[PDB]
Amino acid sequence: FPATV
Amino acid sequence: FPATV
Amino acid sequence: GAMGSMERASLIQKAKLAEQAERYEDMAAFMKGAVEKGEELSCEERNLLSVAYKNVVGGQRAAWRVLSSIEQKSNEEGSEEKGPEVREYREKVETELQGVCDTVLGLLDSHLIKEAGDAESRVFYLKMKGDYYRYLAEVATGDDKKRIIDSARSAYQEAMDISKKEMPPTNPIRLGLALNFSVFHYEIANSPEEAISLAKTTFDEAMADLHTLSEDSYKDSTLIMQLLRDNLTLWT
Amino acid sequence: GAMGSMERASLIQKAKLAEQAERYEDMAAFMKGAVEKGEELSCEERNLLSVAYKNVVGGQRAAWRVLSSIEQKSNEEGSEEKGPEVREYREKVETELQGVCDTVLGLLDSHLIKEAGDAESRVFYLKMKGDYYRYLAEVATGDDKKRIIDSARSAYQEAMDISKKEMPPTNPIRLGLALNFSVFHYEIANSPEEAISLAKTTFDEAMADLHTLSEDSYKDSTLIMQLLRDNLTLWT
Ligand SMILES: *CC(=O)N1CC2(CCN(C(=O)C3(Nc4ccc(Cl)cc4)CCOCC3)CC2)C1
Ligand SMILES: *CC(=O)N1CC2(CCN(C(=O)C3(Nc4ccc(Cl)cc4)CCOCC3)CC2)C1
Ligand SMILES: [Mg+2]
Ligand SMILES: [Mg+2]
Ligand SMILES: [Mg+2]
Ligand SMILES: [Mg+2]
Ligand SMILES: [Mg+2]
Ligand SMILES: [Mg+2]
Repeated sequence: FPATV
Repeated sequence: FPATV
Repeated sequence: GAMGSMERASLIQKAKLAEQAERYEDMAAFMKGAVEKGEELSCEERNLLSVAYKNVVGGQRAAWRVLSSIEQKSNEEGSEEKGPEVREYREKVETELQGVCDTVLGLLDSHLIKEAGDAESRVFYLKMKGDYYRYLAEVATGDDKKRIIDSARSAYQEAMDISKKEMPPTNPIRLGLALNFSVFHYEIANSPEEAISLAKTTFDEAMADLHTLSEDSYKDSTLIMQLLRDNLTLWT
Repeated sequence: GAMGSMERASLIQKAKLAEQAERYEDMAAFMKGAVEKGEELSCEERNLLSVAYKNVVGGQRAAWRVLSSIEQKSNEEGSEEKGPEVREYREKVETELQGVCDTVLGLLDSHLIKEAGDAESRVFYLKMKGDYYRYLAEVATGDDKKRIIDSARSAYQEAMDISKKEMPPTNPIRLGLALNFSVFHYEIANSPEEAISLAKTTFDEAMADLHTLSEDSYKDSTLIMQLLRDNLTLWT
């Protein structure tokens, strides 16, 4: 999965 | 801490 | 609510303790109580709120994906019928996830966003609104799926418009918003080219503004820039 | 109870799903429902029950220790008074821990132990009884602390007596019981010499019986033997 903050 | 199962 | 009798300051103190103990459900409940006092949140308090719910829903999303994968495998040719239990349990997790999202969205709507006038607060809350509609979109399959996706897009877009007018290109909130909106494009809106363009432009514009920053601000900005680069590497 | 309407087999199926999703609170609730059907548990089902509650209470114990350390630091000379919040929150976690322990002990008493006639089941349940009284003892400070400690000791001792009569020295249940009873001696009963003697004798007697085992049984036994060795290394 891609990075989120 | 020591190992327990 | 069960936190109605606890002082605001005590709720905030206990949220910090809960974070140290990695008790994120408690952390979230404390922060919900704090929001419901009705006063605006400081920067640190906004961060506590976000950390708490990000960790709770993050765990629910990971569990939902495990269960969804098992369910998908059960629906392949040659898979033995095992009854309704996998669907039921995926639904149970899904309903709990949706509940948490609805709780956060409720706090934002009553009344965090409407009282947030500074860019740093308003952008942060609008980004969260986008995030929790995005989580709802991840699990949506019904009549409302398009409206849920559009609710996420709209919130992110309003946040983007303010961020571009009011914040420098290295501002961590601006960067984090762009990171997450780019993921929305890639994973939810079926728009990988938009996702890549946003991540690249955001990275590049940030790079050009680093020269203005202290060492500590540089560290903060570059951490999120690396997340943008990490996603670009995944996608190209 | 909320699981009273769900089939036993479905509860067991869902406990396995919950384990795969690392949803240990759900896992425990499913297994509690399964126990409450009133039928004896198979080996695999006993293991599910134990894994679920071990993981739930394990997380509570870790959180309790974080909070207890903060509380202890607050009571040192020169520490600023911060009000009742640290004690309150440690108490909240403690009460939830005690609740879980009481739930497990309740399942064992009504009616798992009394129906368990084979050594493998009876020893396993008596070991669990010892374990959950040990967790209660970790947080006990009142009139009953000695009785709680003695309840753990008694359960472990009955399990040990059966295990030594009925099981070979390499049996994983016998080994795990001895491991945990040795930790009881070291951490709860202030008996480090007894702890060390038990771990050493258990290790040595197991070593001498490995020659009787298949490859797969050897792997199972040696894993727990290494835990004994790890504790001995910590303590000597
Ligand atoms: C008070 C305020 O508005 N803050 C503190 C934050 C800026 C620094 N920060 C980060 O850099 C994190 N997390 C996030 C960044 C950006 C956004 Cl929009 C949300 C969270 C810290 C954790 O690792 C990722 C970067 C915390 C939040 C915004
Ligand atoms: C059915 C039954 O009685 N079982 C399966 C167990 C034996 C194998 N096993 C282990 O070796 C574990 N866990 C435990 C060992 C011993 C005891 Cl008393 C409790 C748990 C597997 C996980 O790593 C540690 C060793 C599972 C349980 C007993
Ligand atoms: Mg007040
Ligand atoms: Mg649904
Ligand atoms: Mg553009
Ligand atoms: Mg039935
Ligand atoms: Mg107490
Ligand atoms: Mg002896």
